[PDB]
Amino acid sequence: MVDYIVEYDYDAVHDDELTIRVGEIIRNVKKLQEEGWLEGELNGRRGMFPDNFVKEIK
Amino acid sequence: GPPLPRPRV
Repeated sequence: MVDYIVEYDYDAVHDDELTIRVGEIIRNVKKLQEEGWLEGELNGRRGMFPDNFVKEIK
Repeated sequence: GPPLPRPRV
């Protein structure tokens, strides 16, 4: 469930991270071993992104 | 506070 919304942009540094822009919706967000990051789907891709750059949806 | 990404691993 929990799809989140971007509030601050970010540019994927690491191969596995996403590039996100404010206002966008990330789907199927899942928590990971790593602290402070979340896994999601965007523009047909899954990647990690900072849990402190968005907000849950509900 | 313009967010900062917590470093990895």
